[PDB]
Amino acid sequence: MRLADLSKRSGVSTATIKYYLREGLLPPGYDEDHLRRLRLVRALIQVGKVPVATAREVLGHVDDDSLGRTVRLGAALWALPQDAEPDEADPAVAAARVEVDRLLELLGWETSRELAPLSPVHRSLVVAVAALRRLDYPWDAELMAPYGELMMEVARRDLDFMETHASEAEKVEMAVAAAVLFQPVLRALHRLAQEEESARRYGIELE
Amino acid sequence: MRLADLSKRSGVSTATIKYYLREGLLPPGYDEDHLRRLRLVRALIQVGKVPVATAREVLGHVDDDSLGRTVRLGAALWALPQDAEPDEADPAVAAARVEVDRLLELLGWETSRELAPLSPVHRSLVVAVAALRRLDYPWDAELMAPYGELMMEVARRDLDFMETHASEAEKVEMAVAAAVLFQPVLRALHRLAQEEESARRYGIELE
Repeated sequence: MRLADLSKRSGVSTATIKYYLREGLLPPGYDEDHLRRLRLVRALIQVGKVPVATAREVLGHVDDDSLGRTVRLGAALWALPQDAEPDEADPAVAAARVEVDRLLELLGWETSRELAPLSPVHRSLVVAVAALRRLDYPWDAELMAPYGELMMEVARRDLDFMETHASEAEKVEMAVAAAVLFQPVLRALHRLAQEEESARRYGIELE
Repeated sequence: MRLADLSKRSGVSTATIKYYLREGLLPPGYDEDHLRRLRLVRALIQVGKVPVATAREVLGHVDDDSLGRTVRLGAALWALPQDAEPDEADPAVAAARVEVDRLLELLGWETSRELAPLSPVHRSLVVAVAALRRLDYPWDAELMAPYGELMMEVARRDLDFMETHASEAEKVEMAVAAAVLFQPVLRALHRLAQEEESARRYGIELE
């Protein structure tokens, strides 16, 4: 493939590409892997709202050849924008941590229990649960279990999609993309589902 | 109930309460409805990240006695923070609108099809889908149907929860709270589910 083919197929200006080349986001030359990389960059920036500097670190891990892939994927994923860390001293945070671990135990997400010490995603769940309990909403393991199963089915669908639509993409690249690509549409679907159901149960009309 | 009871039971400083009183967010006096209102205010601000000025408009609709409840609920919900409007001229937006309508048709969300002209939530789905298609991901009605069903089950669970835990809450108040209360924990659960599944399929380890 040529530069023109790369630009026209990616929808990315022939300038922005040269910019990504010198920014390190795109390896120097152009095969289908160069294109897929570009697509990932656009997904990170456009949909993920990820800063260029941050995207550079993420891709750096994706391209790290000094570590095995299992470690690289973790590094790349956790290099993505994350939330603030909680106050472990907060009694609400402690209770939330216990509930979350019981939840992973109930759901059988054993791998997550092992990554838990460093996973910023695990931490965000802990933080979210602590906020609800602080407002006195009894969100515990048993109550979250059904939600977890549902979200797992969503996750399986995201990845099944990636695995087919982008079947030739490098794995780490695929996983990183899936981690930011579907949040906006999933949030929208959930918000609209609540609206639809709220309309059925309580009633919503236009004037 | 007294002022002290109200403050101690709500976890809201006796000052912030007086502030909400003069800000119009809390009706003047204190019954269980005053408490529930306060809880809603805290949920909007703490979890929903809703500005005070915005919360004031939302509650104004909740307390609007010149309109029937079905219209008030819509007004209150859509007064909540929303996303930017799309460029209808964009061919990607047009295609997204068609896909979304086909989706609601497939899912049987007829009420949403009627509120569609003004629903900012409907619009956000349209906007999200257009972004994916712009990146050439074939997200269409048929592909979204399964996700919609899953999210509907999540929605039913949120409301079933509200209906029991806060069974005595005024309906509009309940629906508005449910609309912002569970987004953070649901996002966390989904992100963690993807991480867990990504670990199983591709491999993630700590160093």
